[PDB]
Amino acid sequence: MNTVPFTSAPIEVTIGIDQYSFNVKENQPFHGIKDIPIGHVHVIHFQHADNSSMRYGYWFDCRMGNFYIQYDPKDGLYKMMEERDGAKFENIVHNFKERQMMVSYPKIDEDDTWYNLTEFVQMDKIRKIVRKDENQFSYVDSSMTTVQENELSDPAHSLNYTVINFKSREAIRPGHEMEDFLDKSYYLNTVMLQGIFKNSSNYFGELQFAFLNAMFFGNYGSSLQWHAMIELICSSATVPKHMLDKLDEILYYQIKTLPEQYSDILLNERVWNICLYSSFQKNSLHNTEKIMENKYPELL
Amino acid sequence: GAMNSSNYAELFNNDIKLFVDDTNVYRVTVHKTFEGNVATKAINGCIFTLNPKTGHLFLKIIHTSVWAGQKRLSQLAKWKTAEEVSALVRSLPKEEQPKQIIVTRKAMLDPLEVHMLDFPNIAIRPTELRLPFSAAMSIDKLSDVVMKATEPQMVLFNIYDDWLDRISSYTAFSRLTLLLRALKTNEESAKMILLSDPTITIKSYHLWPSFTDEQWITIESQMRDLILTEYGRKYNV
Ligand SMILES: NC[C@H](N)c1ccc2c(c1)OCCO2
Repeated sequence: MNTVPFTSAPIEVTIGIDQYSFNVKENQPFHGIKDIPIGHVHVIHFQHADNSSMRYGYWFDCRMGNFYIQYDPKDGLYKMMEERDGAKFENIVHNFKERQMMVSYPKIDEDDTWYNLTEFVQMDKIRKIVRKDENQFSYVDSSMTTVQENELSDPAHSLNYTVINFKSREAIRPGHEMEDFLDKSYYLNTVMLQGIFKNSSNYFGELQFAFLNAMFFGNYGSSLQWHAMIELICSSATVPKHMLDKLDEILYYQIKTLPEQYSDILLNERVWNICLYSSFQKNSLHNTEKIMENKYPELL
Repeated sequence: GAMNSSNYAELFNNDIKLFVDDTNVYRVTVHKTFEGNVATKAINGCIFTLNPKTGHLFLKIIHTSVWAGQKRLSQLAKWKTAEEVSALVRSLPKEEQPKQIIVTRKAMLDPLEVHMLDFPNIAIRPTELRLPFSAAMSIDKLSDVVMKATEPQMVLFNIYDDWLDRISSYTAFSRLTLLLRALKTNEESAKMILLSDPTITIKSYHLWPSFTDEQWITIESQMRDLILTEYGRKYNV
């Protein structure tokens, strides 16, 4: 189990770690998060009490370095930093633990939720979507635009998701216009899986990462990407059977975790009704259809 | 965006544009089968592609053989229309290619957009005008060429005959839409109006009769009366 210490907490803030969250009062003696499960990526995220504008946060993997949080009063945010002095780091963590100044990652033994949401998410793929090569961790916030959003404005601060556009020459073979527009299997299997992602695990990793950024930051372009990647599969008549089964599991856990009161802003009614009730795969998403109907029957 | 009564003079500016109407592409008669079921029989159709400024009509005849062994024909018809319009554009010299294509039915937007991805600078637009181009097959010489076709064929017409030597495009389009609306509403009575007087004929190289300027005024009035008469019959007014 690993630890992200905090130098201090000078401003009142809601801190998230993965799907958990807790409130820290201004100048309260908070010095970090311990017992973080090794083996998964994680995200530590922030929403200031005095200015809920900008949710922001950091994706990281404790196997790749020793990371900590320190507030910067000039830029006005909690920043992740890497500590290269390993013996300094262990000494700081040990002291804070001895004084019980850290919260414990509150995972229930029975609970696979975080694994289920991040099964295909790897730090290396995150770092290609979020480009800041000098850090081993990746910053995301609520306002960051996607590359495709910037084509339709600072490129260094963009989310480089794979562009999906159903009315593009990439999606549509000359001479197969009707075929390729009504059945997206070419675009899914040849262009995206074989050509760009190389395999379905990388496709699902980006889909899962887009969902989590939508949910944790309210990032609108991430929500667009998540829905586009679902629609591309559902609108394809020919999809490897293992992919359909795994997509159903992925979406089930996403819908299960979504905060009920955020459903109006995180779910696209058109996409979900098309995917569940009209698409080629309308009968291939049994678990997802069941939770959607029991949890969000209004959307449908 | 869409095209309506606010920007109606835009049709007659100097940017090349084409209307595309697909309502006569897939034409069927429905009839009873020997077992008491119902079956369709297709007949030849056409794509109606019109330049409203010049009157040039590119009439692509859709021969029934294009439907043989195909499914979901009403859907296929839209994609076949888009394929043929795209082919037409590619056949035109660059300086003759349209800057806008206006479809009469919004269901044509995505098929045409997808077929025209190679032409990102040609705008594909709907219209809020209700245009009576479905009545094109009430023009005898157009109906004749379509029904006689034994293979796919493109035939070029000027739907204004020689009117543009005496009137503006705006006025020619208004005359055309009034004629077509009257033929759509009551084809028999409209044709009676157009041919009642044996001394006025249709030139071999024309679609409509050779009316003088004063006779066109009379004809147009009789067409308006027909439309109003039929509106009164329909709604009991
Ligand atoms: N080619 C110019 C255009 N078709 C036009 C406009 C007005 C006219 C006219 C011709 O004939 C003379 C009287 O009114």
